[PDB]
Amino acid sequence: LDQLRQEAEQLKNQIRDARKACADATLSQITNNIDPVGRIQMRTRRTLRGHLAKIYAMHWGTDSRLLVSASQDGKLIIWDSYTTNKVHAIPLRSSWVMTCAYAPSGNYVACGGLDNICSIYNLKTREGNVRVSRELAGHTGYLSCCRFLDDNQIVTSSGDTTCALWDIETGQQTTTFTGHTGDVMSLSLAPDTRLFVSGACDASAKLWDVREGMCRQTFTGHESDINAICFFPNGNAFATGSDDATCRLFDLRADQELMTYSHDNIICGITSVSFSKSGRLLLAGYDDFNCNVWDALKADRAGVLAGHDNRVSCLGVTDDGMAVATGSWDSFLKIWN
Amino acid sequence: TLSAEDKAAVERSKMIDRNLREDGEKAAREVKLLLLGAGESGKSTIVKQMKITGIVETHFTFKDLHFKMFDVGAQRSERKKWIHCFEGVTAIIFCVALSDYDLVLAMNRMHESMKLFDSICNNKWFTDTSIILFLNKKDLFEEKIKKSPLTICYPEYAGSNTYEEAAAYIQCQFEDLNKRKDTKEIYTHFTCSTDTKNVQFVFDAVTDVIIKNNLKDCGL
Amino acid sequence: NTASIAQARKLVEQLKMEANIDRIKVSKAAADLMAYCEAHAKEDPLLTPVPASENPFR
Amino acid sequence: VQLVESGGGLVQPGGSRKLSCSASGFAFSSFGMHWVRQAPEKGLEWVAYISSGSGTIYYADTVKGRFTISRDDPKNTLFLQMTSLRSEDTAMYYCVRSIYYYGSSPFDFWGQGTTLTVSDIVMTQATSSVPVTPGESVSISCRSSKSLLHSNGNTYLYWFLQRPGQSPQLLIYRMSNLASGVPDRFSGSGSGTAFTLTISRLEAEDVGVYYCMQHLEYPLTFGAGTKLEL
Amino acid sequence: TSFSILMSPFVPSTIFPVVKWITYVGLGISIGSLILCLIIEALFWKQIKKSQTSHTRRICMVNIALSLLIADVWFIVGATVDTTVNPSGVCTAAVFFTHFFYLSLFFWMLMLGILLAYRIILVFHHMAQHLMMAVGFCLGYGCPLIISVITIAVTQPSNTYKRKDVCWLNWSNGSKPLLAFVVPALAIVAVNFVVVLLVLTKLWRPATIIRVGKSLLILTPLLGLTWGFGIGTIVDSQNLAWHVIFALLNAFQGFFILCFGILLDSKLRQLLFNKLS
Repeated sequence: LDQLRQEAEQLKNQIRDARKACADATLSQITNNIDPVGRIQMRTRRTLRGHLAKIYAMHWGTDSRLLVSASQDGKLIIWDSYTTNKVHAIPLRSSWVMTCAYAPSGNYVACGGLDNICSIYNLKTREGNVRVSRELAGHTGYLSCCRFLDDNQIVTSSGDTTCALWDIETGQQTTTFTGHTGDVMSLSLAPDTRLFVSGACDASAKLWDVREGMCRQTFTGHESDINAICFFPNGNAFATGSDDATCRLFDLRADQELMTYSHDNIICGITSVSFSKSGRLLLAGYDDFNCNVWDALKADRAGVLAGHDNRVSCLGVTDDGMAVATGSWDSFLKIWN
Repeated sequence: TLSAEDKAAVERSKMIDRNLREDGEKAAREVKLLLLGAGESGKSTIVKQMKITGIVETHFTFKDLHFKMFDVGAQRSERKKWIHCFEGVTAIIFCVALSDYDLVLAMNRMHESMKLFDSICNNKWFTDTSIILFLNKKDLFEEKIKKSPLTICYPEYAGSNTYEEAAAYIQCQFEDLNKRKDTKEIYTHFTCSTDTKNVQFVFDAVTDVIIKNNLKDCGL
Repeated sequence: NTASIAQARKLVEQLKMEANIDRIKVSKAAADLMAYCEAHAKEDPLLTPVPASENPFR
Repeated sequence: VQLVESGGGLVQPGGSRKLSCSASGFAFSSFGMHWVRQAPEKGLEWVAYISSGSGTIYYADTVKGRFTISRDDPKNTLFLQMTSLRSEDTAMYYCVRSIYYYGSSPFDFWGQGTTLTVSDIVMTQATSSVPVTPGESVSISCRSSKSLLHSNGNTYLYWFLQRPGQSPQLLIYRMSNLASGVPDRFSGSGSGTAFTLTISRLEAEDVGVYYCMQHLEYPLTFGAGTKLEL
Repeated sequence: TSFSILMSPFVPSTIFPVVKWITYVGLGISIGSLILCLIIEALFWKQIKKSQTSHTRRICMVNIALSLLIADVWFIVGATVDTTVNPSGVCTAAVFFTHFFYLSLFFWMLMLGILLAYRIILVFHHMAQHLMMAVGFCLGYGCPLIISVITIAVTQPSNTYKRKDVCWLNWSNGSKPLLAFVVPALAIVAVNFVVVLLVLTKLWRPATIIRVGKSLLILTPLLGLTWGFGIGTIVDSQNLAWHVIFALLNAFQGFFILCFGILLDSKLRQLLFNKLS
């Protein structure tokens, strides 16, 4: 007991020393000279109408044309961006749903929410509909985020200090993850489908391997609940949204927070962060009703998509970078370029 | 300047929108209520009788209206991350017991119940949403005050030691903490174990908030 | 007791996994991110809008 | 997935006929339907198209006014009713399923075909017969009288295979893409009104008649046919 | 050319330098205000389908605004044409336009009043949106296309369809054309007064004073309460000077609607400030 406590204290001191050893110069002391994106006079091209309630999540498909978005009304829509056509409408089992997923091979989707369960639907059926193929249970607190690893593996996280990797084929948790202290709200899957980083409401982020189950890193630096997390498309960094009116960009190797986005006249929450395809725009939503676009390398200014009249909740980009879609509490979704 | 396939795609999209809007329009004629209270509050009796893990979605149909009573008591998380999802509910139903008027759980029950009622009242999402209150366990209270001096929990009252006097203090002290009588109002009521008033009071509060809604929809 | 020993062992395991990591400076991360953002900056429509003909959203 | 024709037989000129289609094993009320016919010894001929929502109907130039197409969703059935029968209508019929949304495969499954015994882009084939022996590769063509490449990036050529006693099988939908249930040794493609099909490493059951089709503007017209011979 | 010639068969010469002038000034604001309403009303139509009440009410507002605009413009035509120059043509067209569009605005006010009464009395009942718009349009532009058409039909044969001095209806021991404007215009005032009284009982729960005061302001003009002033000048030849009160209170309804029915809604106010300001 005492020896274990001493070893833990020594390891914590080593971790603190490692964190301190890598805080000499940062992005704004290196990349602040990069050429500004200027004013993104970025205008609506289509208004996807149809939502009868708030929007909580959208996800872009792999063909850059087929889109998925879902509401706290109980609908999950597969929709066409080029011609503003709706391809599929999927009803859900419980409306308190706070995340969605879209399979990379193009055949499946997934959803999850407070009811603690993660559900998987199959698209390319020969009989002419979209049906549910799996229901995954075994978490105890609310389910907040889910990603697809392949056609047969799915990663979920919940409000329990628990994460899990799930074999879709059998329904059995291959390996589960424990070690937070507060509720876990999100995760963002690596481009290589081998890792995931999760944010939890203790100003905490944790990095995990899917095969084993062990955690390898924990980052701190915030002051309230961390609501939304995403991932840099090359697998070296990620960005989280905090409810103390700041956005952050951590690295999955630097073992600390890299940058913070904040301003004096901003005191509202961050409900989502996502990147564009090239990575030179960080699009972040707030409660001040604006879906601001940041120069993600300078944290300097904010091009503004002042189109909405309620809280922002989600936003994403396509795989070829053609369009961006923002979804906010006003029951509308906007396609922009 | 379209082929046949594009025209078929347009037809499919429009059909989807029609059915979607119909379903969404029918899904706005429901009544949504969230249940709250303290631990070991006796709220089980109210939940069973009143009728008006994850979430216990208790559904009821009463007076042609669909009451979704969300019991969220199975959750062990801060309410600050998952309560705002109900910001469209008409009502919060609150349950607290009279019996523990001087029973120290550590201090006593009534102080923390009042903390909960105050916390629900001034919660910024619930600015325009009404709070319906049940005080319960009144027969055991009328029996039990026969020995207690009543002044243990409230060492500033010196009223008559009968049932109605102490009950009037309990009800007024619960109704006291409203800071915003301009927009919302708190309704007080005590649990009628041999009556169905526990249903009618809640129904009337819901109806009144609905009329307020349809009236301030005209700009008044 | 048993609970304290279990908590200490869990802390030892977690802090040993976290301590033994190959780590890099934040400046290197910043430089890599800048280089990536520069390299792929030509096929990106939002940063440079398509000229109204190859853009299906105009 | 199962589609079945019904309602054929022998009819004198005049009077009326009604061919029905019973479908089972799939979501009937979300697809669009066609009727396609074939001559007693020759190529195919389109007849009619009906779509989801019962709002769009198209007919053939040779029949219009004599024909009427309809669908019934709750019972999962399809109907085509014809009047004033003539000798040019002696044929064999088929229902065909096809659903339209981004990325679907039209003409995916064919029915069996009923038989009816009765007492304007132009597309033809290039050859008539090529003797074929197993172990060798084969290729077949067609030509059309007008472009099939629409504005929005498609090319509406459809390639089909028929074996003796069997129904057609969707070798190729939209002239470049392969259907489900068919071996990967098949392939098909086209050009500026010149079209082709290929079968590599010829096997048995790969000997039959091969058919081309267009879908750019109603009505739809076929060729006459190309056959390989063992 | 008072505004009271709509209501009064007679206007005293003793006050022509006043009662006429007021009228003109009022119209100058009214039209100049009303157009603005409709323009603003076009800008924010895309976020209004929040319920059936919002859409139905704001459709009724659109109709009231346009109907008042055209009625008042063509009345200005009818007053400003010389009766001794053009015996036919423009004079009779002006009279028609005034009658029809003036019936129209009162009928659309009645529509908004019945909307609010429906929402509060029968709380739980819902009909489809398209039936609502159909009934609304067929009654708002409905009976107006019956009275101003039938009125001419009987009136023209005797050439009683104009006054000698002003191109507007007059009556003298015979044809009674303003009894096809005065009687309708007032029979809706009674209903909307009842509507305000009905809402006030719900609003007064026992800022109880401030809520009731704001309610009285927001539903005094828009429901047609001010027109009742004219009940004093359509029953007496020359009482005292009620004419100036009628002109001052009724010739400025456009300013009333723009300041109250538009600038009082909080969300619309914020949206305007965000967009235009």
